[PDB]
Amino acid sequence: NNYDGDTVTFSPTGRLFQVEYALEAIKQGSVTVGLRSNTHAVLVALKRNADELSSYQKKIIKCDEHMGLSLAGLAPDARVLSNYLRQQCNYSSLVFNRKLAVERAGHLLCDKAQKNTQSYGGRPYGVGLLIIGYDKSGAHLLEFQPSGNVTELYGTAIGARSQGAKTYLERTLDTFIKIDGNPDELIKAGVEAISQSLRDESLTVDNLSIAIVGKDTPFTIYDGEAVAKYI
Amino acid sequence: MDIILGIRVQDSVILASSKAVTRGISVLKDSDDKTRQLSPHTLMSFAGEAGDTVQFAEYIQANIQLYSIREDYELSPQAVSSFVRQELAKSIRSRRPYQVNVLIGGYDKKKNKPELYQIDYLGTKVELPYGAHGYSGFYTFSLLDHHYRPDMTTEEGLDLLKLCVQELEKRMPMDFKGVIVKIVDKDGIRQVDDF
Amino acid sequence: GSRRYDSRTTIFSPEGRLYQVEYALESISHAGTAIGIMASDGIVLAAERKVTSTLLEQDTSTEKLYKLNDKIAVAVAGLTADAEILINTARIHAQNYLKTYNEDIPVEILVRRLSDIKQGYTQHGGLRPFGVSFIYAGYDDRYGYQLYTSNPSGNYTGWKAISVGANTSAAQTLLQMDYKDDMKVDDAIELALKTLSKTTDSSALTYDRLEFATIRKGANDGEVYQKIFKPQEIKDILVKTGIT
Amino acid sequence: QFNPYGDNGGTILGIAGEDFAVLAGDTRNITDYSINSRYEPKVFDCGDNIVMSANGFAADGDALVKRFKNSVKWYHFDHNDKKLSINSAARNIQHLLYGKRFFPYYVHTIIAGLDEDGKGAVYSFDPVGSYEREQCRAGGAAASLIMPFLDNQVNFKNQYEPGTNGKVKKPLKYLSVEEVIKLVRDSFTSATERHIQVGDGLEILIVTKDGVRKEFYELKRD
Amino acid sequence: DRGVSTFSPEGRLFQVEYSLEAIKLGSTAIGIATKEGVVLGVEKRATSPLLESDSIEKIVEIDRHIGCAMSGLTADARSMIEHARTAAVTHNLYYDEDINVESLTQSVCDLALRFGELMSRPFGVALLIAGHDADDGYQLFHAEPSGTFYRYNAKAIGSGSEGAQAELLNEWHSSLTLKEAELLVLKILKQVMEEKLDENNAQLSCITKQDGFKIYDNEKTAELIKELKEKEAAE
Amino acid sequence: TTTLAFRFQGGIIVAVDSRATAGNWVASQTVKKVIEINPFLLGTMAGGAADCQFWETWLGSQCRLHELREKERISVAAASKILSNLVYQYKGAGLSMGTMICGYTRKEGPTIYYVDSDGTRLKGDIFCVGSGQTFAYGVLDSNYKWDLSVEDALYLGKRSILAAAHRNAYSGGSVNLYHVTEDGWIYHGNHDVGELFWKVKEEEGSFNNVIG
Amino acid sequence: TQQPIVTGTSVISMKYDNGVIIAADNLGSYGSLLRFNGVERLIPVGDNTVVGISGDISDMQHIERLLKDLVTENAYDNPLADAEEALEPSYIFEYLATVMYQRRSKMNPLWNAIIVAGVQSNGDQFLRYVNLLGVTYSSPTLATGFGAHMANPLLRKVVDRESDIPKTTVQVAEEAIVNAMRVLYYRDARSSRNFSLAIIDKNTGLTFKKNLQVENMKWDFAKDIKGYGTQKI
Amino acid sequence: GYDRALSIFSPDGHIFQVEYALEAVKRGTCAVGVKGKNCVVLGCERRSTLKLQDTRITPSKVSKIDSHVVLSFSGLNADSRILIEKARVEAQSHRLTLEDPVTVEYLTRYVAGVQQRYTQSGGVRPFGVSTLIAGFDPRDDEPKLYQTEPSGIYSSWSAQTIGRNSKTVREFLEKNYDRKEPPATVEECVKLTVRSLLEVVQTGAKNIEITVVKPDSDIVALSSEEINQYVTQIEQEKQE
Ligand SMILES: *[C@@](C)(CO)[C@](*)(O)[C@H](CC(C)C)NC(=O)[C@H](Cc1ccccc1)NC(=O)[C@H](CC(C)C)NC(=O)[C@H](CCc1ccccc1)NC(=O)CN1CCOCC1
Ligand SMILES: [Mg+2]
Repeated sequence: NNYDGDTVTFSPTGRLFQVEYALEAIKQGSVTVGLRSNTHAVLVALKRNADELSSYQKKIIKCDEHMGLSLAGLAPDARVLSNYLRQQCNYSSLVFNRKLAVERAGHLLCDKAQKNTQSYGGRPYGVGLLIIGYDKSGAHLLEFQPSGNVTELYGTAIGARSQGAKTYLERTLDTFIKIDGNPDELIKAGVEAISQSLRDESLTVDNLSIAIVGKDTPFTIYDGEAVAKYI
Repeated sequence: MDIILGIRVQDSVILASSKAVTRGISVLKDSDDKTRQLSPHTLMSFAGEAGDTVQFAEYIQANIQLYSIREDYELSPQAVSSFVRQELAKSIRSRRPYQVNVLIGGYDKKKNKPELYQIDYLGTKVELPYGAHGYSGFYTFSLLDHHYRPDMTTEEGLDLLKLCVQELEKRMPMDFKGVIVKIVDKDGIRQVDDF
Repeated sequence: GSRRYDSRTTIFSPEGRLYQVEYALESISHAGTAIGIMASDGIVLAAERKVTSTLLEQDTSTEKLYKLNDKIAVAVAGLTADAEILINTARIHAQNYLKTYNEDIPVEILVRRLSDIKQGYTQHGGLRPFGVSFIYAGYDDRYGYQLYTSNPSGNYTGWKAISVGANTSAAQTLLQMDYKDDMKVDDAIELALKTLSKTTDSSALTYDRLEFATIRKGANDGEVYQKIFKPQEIKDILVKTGIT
Repeated sequence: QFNPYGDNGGTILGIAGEDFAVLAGDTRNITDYSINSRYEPKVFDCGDNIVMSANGFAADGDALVKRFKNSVKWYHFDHNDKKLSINSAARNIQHLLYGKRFFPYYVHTIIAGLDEDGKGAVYSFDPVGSYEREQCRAGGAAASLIMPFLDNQVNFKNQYEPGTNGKVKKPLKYLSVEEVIKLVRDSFTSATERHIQVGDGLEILIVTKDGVRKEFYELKRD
Repeated sequence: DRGVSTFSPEGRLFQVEYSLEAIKLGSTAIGIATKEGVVLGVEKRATSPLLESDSIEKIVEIDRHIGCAMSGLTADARSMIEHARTAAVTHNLYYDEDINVESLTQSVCDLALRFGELMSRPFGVALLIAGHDADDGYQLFHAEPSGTFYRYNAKAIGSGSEGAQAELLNEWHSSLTLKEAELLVLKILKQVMEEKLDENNAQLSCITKQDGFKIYDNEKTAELIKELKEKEAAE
Repeated sequence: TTTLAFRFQGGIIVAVDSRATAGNWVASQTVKKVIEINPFLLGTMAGGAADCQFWETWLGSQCRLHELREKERISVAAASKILSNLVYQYKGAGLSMGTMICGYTRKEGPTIYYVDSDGTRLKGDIFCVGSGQTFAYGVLDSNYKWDLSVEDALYLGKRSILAAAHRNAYSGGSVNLYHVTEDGWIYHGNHDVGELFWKVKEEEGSFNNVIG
Repeated sequence: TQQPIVTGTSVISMKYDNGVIIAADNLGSYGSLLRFNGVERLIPVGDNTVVGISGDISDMQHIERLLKDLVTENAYDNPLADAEEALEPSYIFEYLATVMYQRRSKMNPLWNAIIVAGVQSNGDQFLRYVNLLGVTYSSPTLATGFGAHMANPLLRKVVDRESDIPKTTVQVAEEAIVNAMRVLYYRDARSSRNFSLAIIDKNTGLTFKKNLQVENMKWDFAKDIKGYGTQKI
Repeated sequence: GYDRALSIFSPDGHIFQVEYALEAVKRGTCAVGVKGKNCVVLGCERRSTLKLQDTRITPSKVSKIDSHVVLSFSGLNADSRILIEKARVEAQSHRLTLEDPVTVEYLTRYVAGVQQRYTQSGGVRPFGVSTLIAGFDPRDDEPKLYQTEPSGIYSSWSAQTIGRNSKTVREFLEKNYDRKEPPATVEECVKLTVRSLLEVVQTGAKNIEITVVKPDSDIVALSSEEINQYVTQIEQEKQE
């Protein structure tokens, strides 16, 4: 009310309203799902269009050969954060000849988002990210929120009606976690998960967006006729 | 760049500047005009380091032309020469100084008098009846000391100038390919085409 | 952040006016009146000191009339402290010009630069404008005797006779009535004092409440002299015109 | 006074065929009269069917290759995984080199691959970025030994058709991958014989539309 | 007052949303993409009859293979075009090749959100960026001040956009010829324009692989306008 | 290097050799010393290969940005001055460039500008640039007339490079010919000195110093 | 622009079937003065890497601090700091190689020659060299300074190429290293008798041996040598 | 540095600071530009509440940017000086690098670009100025007349007016100016310009300024008597 003019102001109950309004931008964004087993990690994203004449907004971005994310909310903010991740992954490779740990990737994003919530003039990032990767400790899935909070998960979902997919994964947890050495089945579980967040619309060939990374699989994105298999 | 001469007579200033542009063992050009018009009644000749000469001349030209537009008024030769000197005086203590020597021949319309200023790359200004830069002066000064008179006409000044060029063509080691002569008077600046 | 406390000094009103410039002019309208009158053989500067106290040291005082160089002077109306900032800048600018061209600065060039500084404070920087209006009196070999005025907007204009400060409306009407083009300095001196005497908010105009100056070619042969009047000299000129 | 440059020796060689290109280089690394390594590769697969070698001062050579490899990576990120053509790579490398015009990379750079018509391509660079496409180029310590031999055997220079009174030149033709590797091996054994900084091993990278293949051969170790 | 980079309770940037209202006040601009080329057309909208309409430059070249149309506060587009042209030429210098249309659009859209308390406010202009490259062929992009860009088969921006977009929805198909697209822009422009459409108050342009980006002459467009009227009366 | 360009009745002839050296080591015989900036503008290269190659391709980018911004092809004067002002910024840094900006516009007509790395910019009708410039001058000047035909002018430019290619050790390889007209530049082929010398010797009867 | 003041001489090393061996004497020379005798020039990083350093000792101590800080930084927010995400020899080397080249490129080098010896997580032997110029190379045997001239020839007789590595045991490899250190003591005027030796094995781990001495030296033949030519007495 | 975003969007999509800058232009004295067949004429109003003025030294309303281009304006007088100075500097800079004087379009585009920059730069307000820029391109005889405004938009005009009561004089020009046949001579062009100002001005004494620009840097300002002759001629023809 009187405490939402900028990010530098606390409310009387200790809330940061600009951060909460940034969180609100994610809820309006199109649904995207993340889940992993022990061998692979999968991103599934429902892309959104302006109208039938327009293209479908690309949700998934590659950060390195072993890491990438999906976005929900302000796409330009995802571009800034993904670019930062690309540089950090790259710095780790050039300087230390070392693939960046997915956990450090999350710590770096957390700290970058945080600085924007404590200083005057700036604004919080208006996007949520689901980071997947495969590093020296196996497969990983992270959930980034622009408040700064990063959380490692077996599976999750963000965006509009994400609660449906999140409930499904909470039920299916014991099943999909053990899908080891089988990419197509892990994707199927992710495609069935995102289907629980659909209303009136269904998954078409230029609507669905899938990405995967794993043990002997570089981070690769599937769009167009390459996802027709999973419909 | 080598030979630039200046002679102030009764009612005009005459500048003579060599036409040769030499690089190494090759005369690249024999029709080079080593001068810029700073204003309708002010002319500046120049000589020195390659590149610096033209870059400096045009920079001054732009500044004087800017002043003329702003004030709708022509700066006096004295004022222009003081501006030029200050620029060179700044330059000599810069990271890379302009290695350019200039003569400024102008006609002051308020005083109705011709004026010749000699300024070297250090920012050393002097008003003179006749001037020269480089090795030219080692011949022409003594020659002009003898033959020059303050009440001479423009035509007498041109004959006096011919006497300088002839001496330079006789005793100078390098072939400077003749000179372009320009006259500055009450009616402005004009070029002598046959010299 | 700090946005909360920003007055926004350099913005337009809905009517297209600059708030701070208008309010600075309102401030100047309460300042002691200053009059400039340009004659064919010189310029007169006359200014009324702001409600003088009897214990004020009058002879070693300078409130209204300042010297910029040997050929140019100014009469001030508004905040004196603001004026002195601008005066020192103007003095330096005149010396920069002399150093560069070996010639005394033309009056308009000095006025334009000083007015450009004022303009800057109205368009950028977020600072309040200078609450000062000047009357420039000066001479050069191009235009001869010249009178200008500048105000907080940074706009300047040339005049034959002009007033700034308090009661300019009444003062300008009186000047417009009695001024003529073939006027002499001595006549202009009389007009300046008569105008102040009528427009003043004081009971009677006296020597101790005035500053006076002339810029004549009254020196020996083709050269300009600046005369900042002494208290006794103002006392004499006030008697000579029959005001006291 | 500290001297920021050094000479790591070695020599490299690029030959272009009709539908292939090779980039060879010896594996010896030296300083002064000492051998640092008998097997230190300096010919690298940089992705997008581009092979590269920057011979001379190895520290600068490694830095350049490292920066170009990174340039390829970011080219994919910024331009929707578009394949970096050999001509585009060459121009990019010019800017990398010329970027340090006043503190140069002390290397002779050669890249090899296929052009956009599928034909074999070799580009060579001087230390400050001047580049040129050629059928043939040797670089490094023994370049002065190998290059004239390549002019004679690859481009058939000074060779005329027998009995034509030195009037008809020997006609230009593409060489097979088998014939090119013969010339590379003979070039390096000859250079090994007469140049002290060349020897130990020969590593050849062959580029076709199918990918990047490697071949290794022993050289004299004296 | 309030911060420039402030979020509303709904989760949108106030200034970005307000700039979108300014774009709705702008003159109409329509783009249609086909397999034979991309067509760009604009409403000039001269404020007075004394204004020389040919000086109204709302269609602009970025490179030989990329063109651009604008709508909204058109003065704001100048620095966007300048950046686009430099980006296009700079890439050619670095890589000895034409730059992808998408990459060019992305470079322009990176400027968009570089505002706050960088420039003082978002751009008040939307751009239709049309071009061709070897990889993705003929393309049309809509670049907004939000920093977002969508690819479109056909797109209208400006005051008559929602009406024109609904019309483009029905009329567009994947087998449109270049000539058919030209007439379709003129048809839809004439519908949404206030004043009557002619060669002086409307401008056409196109980009083809062969001839590159070309702004049509008033003589060429006048014939297409005449061809359009005859075809509508013919049934 | 040896390069030249001269103005005549039928426009401009531009001729260059193709050799590149590193000391006494002949590094290349097939270098392109003419840069095609646009259909009406050419640039010649002499001195530091990288310096010339890099900055003249950069010049082409600047000339392109001009015609996008101004909707008009850049003048030869303005093009040459972009380059001269650029190298002047680097004066003393050690750039080595001897260039000629040759082209045609409506307002200027056929125009040649000499531009070098120490800041010199000269308009003129005839220039020869490079270590072999003097050898080219000798043949060019002694045979030059304004009223040369396009055929004779092309040959004289070719013959002048050949002369320098022969006498100067740091020039050779092949001759590249260009002809600039009101309609733009026209390429007139690559001519290898290996065959050209003997062809010229036999047909012309010149080069009697050489063992035939 | 520097000049080295207090210096350390040769660092020598080689690969063997299960790991690597590295050695360096304990001397800190001050020109011709053999100033400091308790200087440790082998610095372990974790339980899988040993960095041997020669050249300027002040710069060596700076590098020690960097490596020490690298271990600290790696532990931050890293639950697997003593397991999968522990510092590898390849990470440590690339870091140093980056620093060495950056410093030479700023015309202010770390005046050192460095050999990073260790064993990777997958069991592979790691041995690589880097110096003040940022020059890097790897070989079955590596040595710095006089070691390059005298030790390498001896160590290469044991492991002359890659295929000789599996055939070389830790006993044979250590014997050659210890022999090389003796030869360096005979012939290098800035060497000492006291030295340290480190073995990094993929099975037995890191074994750090301090206070070793050169022994079994041949000096007896010196008594027979009289004069410089003719002299009989 | 002062960073505040003064020019910003409002809910309805307007930038009030730019629109309020237009109100300042609307307050300013009237300025008119009319281009004939071989010339351009710039007419300017001068308000007559200021007597005892010195017209020798008072800044003229029309300013020369170069020998071939002129600039008049309406709005804040102090603001105009900054644009004029920048334009004059750019004119000399263009001659220095391109070796050719600016085109009228280029000079306009520059001035318009400066005005635009001040509408989305932090810490500054827009210029309260609209300009009429007129002249002839080098080696060209086609007349050029351009207008700029605070927002930064610019465009070419056959004839145009700006300032106070400009809508009245624009109404006049819209019916009196023929595109097919512009003023064939200098006299015709000046007369139409004076006529248009007489719809608004008051008296045709020392209130109207006229500046005529012709090809090849031929610019001249008319005196009082010269202008008064047009005023006397128009009034006599009016009484009919
Ligand atoms: C005639 C041939 C006279 O030179 C022409 O002027 C040609 C002009 C054409 C090529 C544009 N000029 C040259 O061939 C030019 C001559 C030259 C050499 C050095 C400085 C100035 C002028 N040659 C070069 O520039 C060569 C071209 C290479 C061989 C393709 N380049 C070099 O010599 C380079 C780079 C020189 C350099 C300049 C500035 C900073 C750093 C370096 N140097 C080497 O290649 C060094 N060297 C070669 C032999 O192996 C050891 C390393
Ligand atoms: Mg050998």
